[PDB]
This record gives sequence, structure tokens and C-alpha cells, in this order.
Amino acid sequence: YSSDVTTLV
Amino acid sequence: GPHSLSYFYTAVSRPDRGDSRFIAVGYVDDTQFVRFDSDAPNPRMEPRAPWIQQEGQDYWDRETRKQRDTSQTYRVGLKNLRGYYNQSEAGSHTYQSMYGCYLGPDGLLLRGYRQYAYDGADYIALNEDLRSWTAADTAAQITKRKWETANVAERRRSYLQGLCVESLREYLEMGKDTLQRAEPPKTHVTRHPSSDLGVTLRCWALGFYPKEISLTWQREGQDQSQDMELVETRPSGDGTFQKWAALVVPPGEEQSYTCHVQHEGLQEPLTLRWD
Amino acid sequence: VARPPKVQVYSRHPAENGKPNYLNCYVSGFHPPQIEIDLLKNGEKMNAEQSDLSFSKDWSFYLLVHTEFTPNAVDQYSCRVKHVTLDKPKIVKWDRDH
Repeated sequence: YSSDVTTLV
Repeated sequence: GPHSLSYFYTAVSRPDRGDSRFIAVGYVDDTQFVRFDSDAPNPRMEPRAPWIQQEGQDYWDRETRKQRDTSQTYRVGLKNLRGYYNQSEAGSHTYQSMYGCYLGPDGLLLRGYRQYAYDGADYIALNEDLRSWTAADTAAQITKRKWETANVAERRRSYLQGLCVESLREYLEMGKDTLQRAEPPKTHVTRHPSSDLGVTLRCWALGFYPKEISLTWQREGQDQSQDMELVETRPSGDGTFQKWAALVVPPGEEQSYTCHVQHEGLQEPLTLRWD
Repeated sequence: VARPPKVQVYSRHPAENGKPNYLNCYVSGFHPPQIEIDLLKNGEKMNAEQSDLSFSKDWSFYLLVHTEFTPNAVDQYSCRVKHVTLDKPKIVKWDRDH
């Protein structure tokens, strides 16, 4: 399962 | 040989088209098992190994949602990064991320990681403590401050220690017939012309899994990495791998050299030599 | 600095004339990811499958291009690669010794 945490650079 | 689950993300801006492309692949150990490509029409997370196909639509839907969000975040990110580095819109630039978990012998996280690159150079990375960031330049300190303000590291750590490890164990069960079986290399030595200085001996290792392997040449108990050509381990195309090592030797002296092959599918290293 | 591709052309199994096999062009170590990789039969492009773009720990990319083929004594095979780091297309010939 891939990470749900995705944050803009 | 601790098992791992890892994801590899690549985003590339395309100024000629005024857009960007995002590609994601997932691996268990050395076996690819999913992909996502923002350029596909109605893009979805897609299976790339047989054992993942048993996941139900809830899985593929939720993976697809996360990858669609990530694809959009990385497209917007490329514009931010172009600002940080004083770059024009004429060129293409590349933003990459990789992250994953290794499973320790007790079933706990042995090592987690999350790192990022811009135009092929380290940008920012999560430290070993999974609590802090290391930023590579002044542009990366902008991101670092934003991610500290938002407590991002704590969320990454929960993922790496929790869901990442848990899913890895599940995948390892699902594909245990292939992911948990080591295939030893089939090996042989060939001889070829080189030049005036001697003949080439080439030691082959074929069809092995997993990818890690050691090929070494020796003369009378002494290593020959000095003069040897060692190719990059390459895929066979069926999920196994190949590698060779070659060395120019004096004519008539072939039997003084032995090739030694260490692989986890072998009980002991193989020793072989030209017949 | 951009990194140029390392190119290997090889068969899945040791080649035997007249025996069905698989032809592989493995391209690795390169950056940026935009790249053109073609397998060639007697100079004509084969419609070979290309793997999903991935990369190594040092951030450099790798790709496998591959297709079925049956070697014989006549047909010549090669791999042709175009990349920003290459001022001329890089051509690597298939021989059964590598």
C-alpha cells in the first residue's frame, strides 16, 4: 500500500 | 536478506506540452508489482505481478485515489521547484521520490526511508530517526520549514512503521510461492579472443533471484577485481537476473584462474574455471 | 551533469539457431529520463515492449526493452539509443558472447 502522506514541495 | 517494500516516483515537466507526467512503480524485494502512469487515459493503479491481482476493487480504488492526488501534488511541485532554482520554463526538469520499509527478523520495521531528488541531485531526505529532515541546499530549506510546520515527519513515521510493514508481510504471504523462493544461478565459463595480451575468460551467472550476487575472479588465492570487467546485473525478462564478469588472461594460463559465485540460493559459493 | 546510458543487448537464454528465445536491451544509469530505445532487426525497428520507468538508489533510471525472436545465422540484431548525452545515436550489436 502506497503512502497517503503527499505534501507539496 | 531482509525483505522490503518500496515505491519509486518520477515526475517530469513537459514545457512543449504545458503539462507534466507522473510515473509510480512499486516493488517487493526485486519484483515489480504495481504501476501508475498519469498519461494513461483515466489513469489507475495497475497490477504488474500475478499475486497482486487477488486484491479487490477497494484496494485498487484506494491506491488509484492516492496516486491521482500524488500526481497532482508533484505537478504543482515542479512549478514551485522551478521558482526555487531560478529556472526558466524552456526546459524539462525531473522531481523524484523513493520510500520504503525493510522488515526485520522480529516482524518490526528494520529500516524505513523517504528521500527526494531534483534534476537527479539529492534534495531533502527523512533522517534515520524518522523524526527530522536533512535539506541539501537553500531551496530545500524552504520545503523543510513547510514540512516541519505541518508535522509531516510524524505522519511518514506512522506509515513506515505501520501500514508499510503490515502490507509488506501481506504481500509476502500472497506471493510466497515466488517472492520467498531463491533461485540459484546457472553458471559457466566461456573463453573469447581479446588482443595480443591474452584471451578473455567470462564467468556467467544466469536466471537467479533475488538480484544480489557476488562474482569474483581469483588467481592462486588473490582477487582480480583489478583488471576485470563486471557488468551491471540485468533482468532476464522473466523476473530473474543475469550477470557476468570477464578478465583477460595469458594464453595457456586459463586453469590458474577461478570464478567464485556467492548467491543466497546456494548453500556454498560456487567455484568454477575454464575446462 | 546529465548521466549517459549504459547499454546491454543479450538474450534471455543462451542462443541456439532456430530456437525461440527473447531479445533484451537493458539501458541503465541515465539521467534525465527522456530516452529513445529501439531494438533493430537488420536495421529495421522491432515493435518491442518497454518496461515501466524506474530508477536506482543513485537516482539514475533504467529500462528494459524486449521482444520474442528466433535467432539464426543470417539475421543481425542491435539496440539503438538516443539520449541528450549522446551526440550520435548509440548502437550496440547483439553477439552471443555478451
